[PDB]
Amino acid sequence: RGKVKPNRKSTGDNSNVVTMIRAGSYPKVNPTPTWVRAIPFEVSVQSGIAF
Amino acid sequence: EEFEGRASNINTRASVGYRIPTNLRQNTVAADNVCEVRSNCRQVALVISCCFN
Amino acid sequence: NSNVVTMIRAGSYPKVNPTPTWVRAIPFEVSVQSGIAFKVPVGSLFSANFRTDSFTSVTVMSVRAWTQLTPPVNEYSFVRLKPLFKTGDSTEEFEGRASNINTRASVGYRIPTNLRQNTVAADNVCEVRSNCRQVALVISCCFN
Amino acid sequence: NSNVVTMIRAGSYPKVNPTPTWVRAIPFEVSVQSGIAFKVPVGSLFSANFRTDSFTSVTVMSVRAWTQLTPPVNEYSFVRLKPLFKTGDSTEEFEGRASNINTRASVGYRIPTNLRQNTVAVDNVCEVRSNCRQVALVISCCFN
Amino acid sequence: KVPVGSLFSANFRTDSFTSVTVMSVRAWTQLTPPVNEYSFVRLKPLFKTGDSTEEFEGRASNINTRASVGYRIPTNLRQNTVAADNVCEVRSNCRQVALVISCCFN
Amino acid sequence: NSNVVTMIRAGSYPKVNPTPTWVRAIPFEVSVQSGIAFKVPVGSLFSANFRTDSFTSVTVMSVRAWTQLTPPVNEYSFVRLKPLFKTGDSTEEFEGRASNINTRASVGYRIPTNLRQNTVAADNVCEVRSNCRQVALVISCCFN
Amino acid sequence: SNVVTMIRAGSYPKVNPTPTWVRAIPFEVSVQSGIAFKVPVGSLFSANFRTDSFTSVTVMSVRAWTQLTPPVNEYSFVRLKPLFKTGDSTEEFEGRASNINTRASVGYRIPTNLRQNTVAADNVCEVRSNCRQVALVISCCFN
Amino acid sequence: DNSNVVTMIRAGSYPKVNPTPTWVRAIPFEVSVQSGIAFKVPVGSLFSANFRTDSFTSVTVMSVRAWTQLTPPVNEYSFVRLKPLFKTGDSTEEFEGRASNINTRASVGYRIPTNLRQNTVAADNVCEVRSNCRQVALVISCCFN
Amino acid sequence: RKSTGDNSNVVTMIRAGSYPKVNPTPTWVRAIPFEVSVQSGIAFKVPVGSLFSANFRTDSFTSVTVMSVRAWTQLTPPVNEYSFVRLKPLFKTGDSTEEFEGRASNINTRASVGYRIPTNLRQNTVAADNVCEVRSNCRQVALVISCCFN
RNA sequence: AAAAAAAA
RNA sequence: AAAAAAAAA
RNA sequence: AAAAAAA
RNA sequence: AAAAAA
RNA sequence: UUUUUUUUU
RNA sequence: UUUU
RNA sequence: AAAAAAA
RNA sequence: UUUUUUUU
RNA sequence: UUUUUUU
RNA sequence: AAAAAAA
RNA sequence: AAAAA
RNA sequence: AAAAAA
RNA sequence: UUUUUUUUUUU
RNA sequence: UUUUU
Ligand SMILES: [Cl-]
Ligand SMILES: [Cl-]
Ligand SMILES: [Mg+2]
Ligand SMILES: [Mg+2]
Repeated sequence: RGKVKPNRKSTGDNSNVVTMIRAGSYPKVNPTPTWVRAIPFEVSVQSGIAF
Repeated sequence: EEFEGRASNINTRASVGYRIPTNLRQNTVAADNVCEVRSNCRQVALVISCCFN
Repeated sequence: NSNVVTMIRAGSYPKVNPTPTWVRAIPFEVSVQSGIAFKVPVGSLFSANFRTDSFTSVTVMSVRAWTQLTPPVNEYSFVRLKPLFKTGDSTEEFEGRASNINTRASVGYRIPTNLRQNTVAADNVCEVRSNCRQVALVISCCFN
Repeated sequence: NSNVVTMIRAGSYPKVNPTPTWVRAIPFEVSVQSGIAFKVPVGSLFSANFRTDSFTSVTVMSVRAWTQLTPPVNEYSFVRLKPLFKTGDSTEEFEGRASNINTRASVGYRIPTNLRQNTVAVDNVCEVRSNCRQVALVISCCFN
Repeated sequence: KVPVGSLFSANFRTDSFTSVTVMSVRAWTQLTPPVNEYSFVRLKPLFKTGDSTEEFEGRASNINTRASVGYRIPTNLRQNTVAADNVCEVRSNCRQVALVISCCFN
Repeated sequence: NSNVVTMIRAGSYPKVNPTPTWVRAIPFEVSVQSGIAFKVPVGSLFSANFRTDSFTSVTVMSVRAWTQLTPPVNEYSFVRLKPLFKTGDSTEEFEGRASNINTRASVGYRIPTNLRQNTVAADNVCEVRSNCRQVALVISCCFN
Repeated sequence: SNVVTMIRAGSYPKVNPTPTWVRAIPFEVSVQSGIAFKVPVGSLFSANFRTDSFTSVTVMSVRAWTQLTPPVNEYSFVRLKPLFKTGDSTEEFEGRASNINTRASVGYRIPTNLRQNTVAADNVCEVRSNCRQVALVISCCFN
Repeated sequence: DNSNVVTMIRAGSYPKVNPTPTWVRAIPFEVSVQSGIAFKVPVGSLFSANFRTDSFTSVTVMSVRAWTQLTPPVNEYSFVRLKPLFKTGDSTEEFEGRASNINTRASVGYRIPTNLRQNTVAADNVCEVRSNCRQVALVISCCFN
Repeated sequence: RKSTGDNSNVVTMIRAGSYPKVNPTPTWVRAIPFEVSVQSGIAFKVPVGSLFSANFRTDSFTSVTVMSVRAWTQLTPPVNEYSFVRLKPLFKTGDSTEEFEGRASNINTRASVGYRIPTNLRQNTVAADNVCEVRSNCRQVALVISCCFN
């Protein structure tokens, strides 16, 4: 391989500094994606009629 | 269908739901309706599980 | 599977939240001048074009940058990123250069968990430096 | 293997259908302008150039796009795809950008099984946005 | 054109339903074919999102025997239909066709 | 699968074909005269009623025949098939009879791989002899 | 079983009064010195082979033997050049005799892709030899 | 894959050849039968250009099968009987088959044992055929030589 | 110990027997590369006679069994366009209506595509015959044909 | 199961 | 359910 | 295996 | 099998 | 794995 | 348990 | 790839 | 191994 | 996965 | 051993 | 069990 | 085997 | 990281 | 390897 550019990522899952991300080609993007949600809202009913 | 639930305690809410099968899961715009709600109470709370797209 | 509606034997009313969090990967562009750094504003993430205009704060996790336009004549594209923090800006210049003049230059940096706090629209994400006039950004963040 | 004809001990007249279905990937081009979306019509799939002039309906499964012409000067190619449905058009903008100016920009989306209904010539598949003047489309569908 | 309204009837206990999801449609010739002919029956599925062009045909190998054929509706096309809608077209050399439609009333 | 559209990370433009092949079974009927053989034309396969009017050649793999109408009085139905080729016509008479007067008479033959060349509309498939005046055919072939 | 037994026959089966029959047809041809002779396919259809009821045949392999003695001081040889309607070949499969009193043999096999039918007007192959006659054995499928 | 060109065969000495070999066949042909009368099936019916067998003068019959070719009389069911005949001695068996449906053919057959599988020339008779149908279809598994 | 021998330094004798079966003009499997001129919107029929040439050592053949055809664009495409190429197989028993198309995802990169002929359609073709039609936005296309000369 | 001819 | 067509992402 | 049905 | 990521 | 052709319980 |  | 089954 | 038999 | 009849 | 090719 | 580096 | 540390 | 044909010693 | 039954 080679030698180092010192990004001190301590123990991998426990770094306390910013670490360089070796990015590549521009990915597939979507600024307006989907969203699965559970929407809570109230509706008003009368006694004997449907709504 | 009239999927109905009744509260066994006068102080407790009455609950009931229904699941939509996969063959009937298309899109619905604002002008559309979801379901008809009937109750002896003046207001009903709804929690709708859905996918926004 | 089932072809008709089925009853859901629901119980007590559950814990709800009409305005939940959202983990996203926001793509947007910024203009970059030659020899000048551009402080990427956090407010660029809050927009109706990203469905995030309902938020006021966001937790940035990683930042990635690509060159959006062609470099000057005879040069290879490059891009730099300097992480900015309200508790103290950094001095790293995570630089990425292209090996083909016709190809973009990409680079990024990951924010440590200890430096993942909320940021408002007035704040800035990072400084960007490039020989190209535009930089394509994709920021992995947490809207709350 | 053999070298001459062989007799087939046939039985009752089977179930026949002179006009069956056909799963295809239809390649055709559309003209796109800068900053404006083009609604790709489903009628483009029905033509004698695709052996589908006998079908009146089709079930689209997945749509893929490719920039068919070169991007403007100093820019990289991109292409957006907004899925359209008769029960409700979407707002997604699946976008793919080219990392090389001389290379196409590719993106695509898959229609879920719950949304795979028939579409006639009057209907539209998706909106296509691109900085390139034309876009190549390969639509995996089921003609019926 | 076979109307969906033929499914909502008191003769089937279904006069309380207004919509139905059809799963599979199969048809049998109900009367004898013309002279010198073997029976046949065709079915062209119809949908509100797009009519089809398939002619699922079945023929009888015996002139005294019915001709039968059917088609299955995929899960992605199993939506509701009301009385104003049509299930499919029917073509045959016989003057009546018996249909046994497997559906889900809701 | 899911209930919403998903993004496809498409790559380079694929190798496409707008007019592909199609293997089918084509049901079509022919009229036969008493004591007279009838040559089956290959042009009967190419038709808008079979979605094959876009093809000009076809490779036939097998032929199957049924008596379409009733036989003469006191007789049981029979049908013969003599294969034909442009390199040389055959003399085989693959004959099938009915054991019940009301039942169709059926027979079929298979073409070996070495004899599976293309045939145009001007060519002929086989000869059909029968005491009935109509014979139904279901030919398994490859349109190209 | 030394007596007739009863066969419980069922429905009328599929019949074919004129089947295909696979054969190995032997015949001879006259050859001149230096001249190549085209072997006609029509020789395969003859009452001497029980094949006068056939009009087509699918050839699979051809084998050749010298039928007469070679010229003086020479050893027998024979060459075969395959011929097709889609295009003639230029191969000359040759076999020579290591004994002057012994025949010479050679043969070629027709691959599956080239095993189409041939009528009487066609030709099988070209034959060259120093002997004035050649004996051919053609493994073919009549139909 | 398969070979796509002509390939040389390394043939040797001239082999044993035979231009007029034998042929195991199943010959279909029809015969006309009257009511209450038995029709002797001639062996010469097997030798014809319609069967590619006019070059054979002898044949060794192995088994015979019959089917009624025409409809039976009114209100009756089809039947057919077969009586094996040999030059060394005619049998007296009447292998009969009846149709359980008036619209269906009647069928029956008989197998010849290897000891009785000699040759028969055109002037010989295979069997006798009785039936209430005016025509019978015959399928004879035999070995031509 | 003493059994090492496959590297000969001198001539050795060959104990030959009877005269073998010989063929002075045998077959040959090849991959013939050549180019053709293509016009815009016009289909060019590729002649089989292009295979029989002294430039390929195949000028002695008169027939060939084509197995597969591959095509690459030989010149640059028009301005703003990516290269493409199409192929339509042709047969003496009946021409095909398929147009196997392969485009270029890079304007500077060739466009490639090819098709394989099935065993049932691998017959001989003489010089007067044609292999396939070729369409391309480029003015020249390069071909490589895997074929069996005979 | 079946009289007849056989059969360590 | 032979080919053509998304992929186990 | 889907739907309706008892603890 | 949604949206993010050694 | 799916759409149409052929095989085999 | 009711269906094709 | 030809005769009488294919369980 | 010849003619009648025994749960599709 | 039964086998027996000429290239 | 020598002629397509394949990631 | 024979030879020739 | 650099510089930090249950 | 996997083949069709021209000769070809040796297990 | 090369030369010999
Ligand atoms: Cl300029
Ligand atoms: Cl030495
Ligand atoms: Mg309450
Ligand atoms: Mg009867």
